[PDB]
Amino acid sequence: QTWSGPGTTKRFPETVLARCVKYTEIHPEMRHVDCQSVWDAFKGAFISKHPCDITEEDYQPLMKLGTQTVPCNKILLWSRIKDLAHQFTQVQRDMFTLEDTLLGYLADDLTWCGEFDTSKINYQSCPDWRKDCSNNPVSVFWKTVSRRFAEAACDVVHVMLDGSRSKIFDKDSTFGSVEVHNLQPEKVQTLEAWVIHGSRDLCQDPTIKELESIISKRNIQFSCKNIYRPDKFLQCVKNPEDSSC
Ligand SMILES: Nc1nc2c(=O)n3cnc2n1[C@@H]1O[C@H](COP(=O)(O)OP(=O)(O)OC[C@H]2O[C@@H]3[C@H](O)[C@@H]2O)[C@@H](O)[C@H]1O
Repeated sequence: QTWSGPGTTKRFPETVLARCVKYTEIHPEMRHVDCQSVWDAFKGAFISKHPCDITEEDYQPLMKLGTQTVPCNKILLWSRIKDLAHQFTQVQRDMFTLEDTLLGYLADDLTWCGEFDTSKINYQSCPDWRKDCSNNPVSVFWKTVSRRFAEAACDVVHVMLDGSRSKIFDKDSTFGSVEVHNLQPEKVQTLEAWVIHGSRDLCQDPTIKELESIISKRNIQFSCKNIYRPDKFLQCVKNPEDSSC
């Protein structure tokens, strides 16, 4: 193929449009959104543009339309453990991840790119962030929304981390390279990490100490908890202290 990454997801346009409709139906705060407009702004960011030359400015019309307030003190970040984060917030909406927002919901699990000097979508391949370029439509989208999500957070912010990874905290992740550096010291009191086990006290892991030290220097308190049994954890969230939770 031209590029090394997978092509635009089959039915991408129909899918984004349908997700926008469904989202705006469910969430009253976004009932004002015109979904065709959202789609046109989304398209505008990457159609007829070189897919290794995308900027955050390309996504500004979309950011504008998807403008949204979520409770700033109930934010859940995560790294390498998306599924658990999603299952947790779905129980009773204790917290909100980026996918609980319109823009995050539209884009989750999709890939897309265009081509320079033709107005079509590329269903054959899209740039891989490593081999091709990092300035590609998908990578640039997530960097942009994740920066914005972190900037809006306040009070106690939580992050779920995968304890089974080689680096439980990875400075190379979007959490580690973007979100950590965009939490606002004026607003964020504490970052609390939940390290999910797959054992030891993983909160004393070296990369966790690194995370602690980094956020301390931004003037933010750090807290850490082991979640030894994600299965029991979810059961306790669903059945709160009904049992021995
Ligand atoms: N679908 C999706 N939602 C995402 C999200 O909300 N965030 C980042 N990436 C996201 N993705 C895609 O999922 C893959 C894999 O992401 P990883 O497991 O390595 O974790 P990370 O890099 O630390 O990003 C998570 C972090 O940033 C925000 C979010 O708020 C969260 O706090 C990304 O490349 C992206 O294409």
